Amino acid sequence: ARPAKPDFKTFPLDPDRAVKYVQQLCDIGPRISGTPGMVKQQEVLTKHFEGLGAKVVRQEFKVRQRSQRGAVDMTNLIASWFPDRKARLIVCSHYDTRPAAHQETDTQNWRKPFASANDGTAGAALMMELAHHMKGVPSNVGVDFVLFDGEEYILDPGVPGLQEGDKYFFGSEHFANGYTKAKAGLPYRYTGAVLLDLFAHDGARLAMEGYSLRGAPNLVAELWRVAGWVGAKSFVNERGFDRATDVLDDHIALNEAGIPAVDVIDFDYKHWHLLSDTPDKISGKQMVDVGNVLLGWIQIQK
Ligand SMILES: [Cl-]
Ligand SMILES: [Cl-]
Ligand SMILES: [Cl-]
Ligand SMILES: [Zn+2]
Repeated sequence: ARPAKPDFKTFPLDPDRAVKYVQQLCDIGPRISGTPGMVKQQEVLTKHFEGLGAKVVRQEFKVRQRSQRGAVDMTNLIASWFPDRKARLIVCSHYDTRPAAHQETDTQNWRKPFASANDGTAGAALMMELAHHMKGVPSNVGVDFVLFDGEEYILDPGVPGLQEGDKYFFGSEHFANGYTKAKAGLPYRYTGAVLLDLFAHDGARLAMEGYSLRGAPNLVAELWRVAGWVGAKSFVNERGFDRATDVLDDHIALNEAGIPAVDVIDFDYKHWHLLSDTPDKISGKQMVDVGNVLLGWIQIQK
């Protein structure tokens, strides 16, 4: 041997394989909280992550959704990489699917299966792709892939203005509360989290929403800086979306627990909560770009 910007590289993420994982998860059928499709998804993901070197842990809990009396079983899944680390990052996504495509204006269409391809599913699929590479990634931080159950187990969507409807965010609230309770006894701390939501469509506009900006200014700066360096053109230095300036999502509970957390989202996704939110709406190149931004963010941590 002889001797030969923060140091990081892109990885050979496979865009076709990433889309195939979206298709595979959607081919389960709906993965509504508390259903056999969700159980099947958990098995698929657990086997995939373990086979690529991650340690997989379940966070099992029960809740009562507002419109129901029965309890629903919920399970967050955590696939952990690099255990011997005092600082850990989170890459997260929900993975339950909404019971109905509630943006359909013909309510008969609320009785049809909602595939939710770009909504939770694509984040899980990007984690499946990233898992092929993680054991080859140099990282000064731990990395936990966290899949939240029960983000939108919405059986009653309410009436806009008149009724709030069902509750969101069971899984992220459970995870964040568990961290708050355990933190003083843990040998690590979570120093940042990136939530992936509505991010994988062709030409996505991944803009800056307010809870992310307020909760995690340096995380936003690092992620968008990495995006500039890797050429991920979807990450734009602009505020908000047509649909909303500030977006409630799974990152709220994380920020409230003191974990800076950014939502990587295009809330103007045109197939949001429509039956047309299907795997053909996913861009493999967009998935690869977001994956490379996440891996660059991981690698630049001191
Ligand atoms: Cl390690
Ligand atoms: Cl909706
Ligand atoms: Cl920050
Ligand atoms: Zn949704």
